[PDB]
Amino acid sequence: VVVGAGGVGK
Amino acid sequence: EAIQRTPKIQVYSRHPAENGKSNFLNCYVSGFHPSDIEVDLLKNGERIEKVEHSDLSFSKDWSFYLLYYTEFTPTEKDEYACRVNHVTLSQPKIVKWDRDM
Amino acid sequence: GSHSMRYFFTSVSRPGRGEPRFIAVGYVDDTQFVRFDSDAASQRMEPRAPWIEQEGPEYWDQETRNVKAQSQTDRVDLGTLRGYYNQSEAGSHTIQIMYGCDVGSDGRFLRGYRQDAYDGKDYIALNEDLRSWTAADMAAQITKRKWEAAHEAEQLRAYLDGTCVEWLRRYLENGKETLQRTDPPKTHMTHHPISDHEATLRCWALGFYPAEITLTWQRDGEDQTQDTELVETRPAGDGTFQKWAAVVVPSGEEQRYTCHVQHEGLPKPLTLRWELS
Repeated sequence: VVVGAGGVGK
Repeated sequence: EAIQRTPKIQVYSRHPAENGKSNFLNCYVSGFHPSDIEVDLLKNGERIEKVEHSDLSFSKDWSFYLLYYTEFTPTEKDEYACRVNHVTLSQPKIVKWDRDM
Repeated sequence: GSHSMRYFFTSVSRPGRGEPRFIAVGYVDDTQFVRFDSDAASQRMEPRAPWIEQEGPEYWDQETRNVKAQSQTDRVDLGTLRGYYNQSEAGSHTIQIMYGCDVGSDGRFLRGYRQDAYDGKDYIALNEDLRSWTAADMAAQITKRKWEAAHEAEQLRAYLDGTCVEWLRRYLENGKETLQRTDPPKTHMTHHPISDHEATLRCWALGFYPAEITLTWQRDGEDQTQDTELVETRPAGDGTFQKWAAVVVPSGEEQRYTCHVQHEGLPKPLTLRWELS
């Protein structure tokens, strides 16, 4: 499965 | 896209080609950037219309790769080729199918 | 005998022509199993291997929702990195992301990874400890400071050595008949005269899995690496791979050259010498 949502932007 | 990489085109069959036995004609484009590219498979110089391709992915060095394929029965009369167009190319490059490569 | 799960993402801006193009692919080893294309009809994460099809509707809902969220961040990051690099809104740019994990033959965690690129060059990468980042330039260091303050590594690491490892274990079990195979290379050699005094020797490797392979030419035992043409490893389309390496030799001295093949499925490394009358 892909990583869960919620990573902050660059 | 400051870095631009020319596609390297390979034309080949899925299995060893035998005249009369159905096979798959492959065009593998790799090492190109940017990702915008046009690839067509040709039989005797005309575009084959029912041609599938892979989902775009890339290598360790970030350069993209795509596989275009279609089912075909090799003859010793018909000529097969791949036509690739990219920003790095002056004109659409045509690579003919050679059972030697 | 190690395995890997990897996810590849590509975001390509299309100025004046709507939203960026987003393509995501998931692979277990050299086998693709999932796909999301923003230009595809379904707008859902789709199965690309038979053993993943047995997953339920809630699995595909979660994959569709999370992979879409990746797309939203990549869309934002395209605008942000356009500022970082002081570039116009007229040009098209590219973001590429790869992440995943590796396990050994017993399922134990071996390594995690995440790498990002902008316009085909390195942007930022996670280190092997999964605690620190390596930016490629001073623009990327702005991102590094942001992710260090938000502690993105700690959250990502929990996925890379936890969730990723456990689901890789499940995929390997659900598709063991296809994923736990090692097809050794079918090898042969061809000969092509380019004149009456020179000829091309081509060393072939066909129908092997996984894709990692090494082809090396040797003259009298010594390598010929700078006179060797070696094409990219290519997929056959049936799940196996092909590669060849070529050398131009003087006619009548073909027996002085040997091709050496290395592959996971080979008992011993193969040595191929052209045969003459």
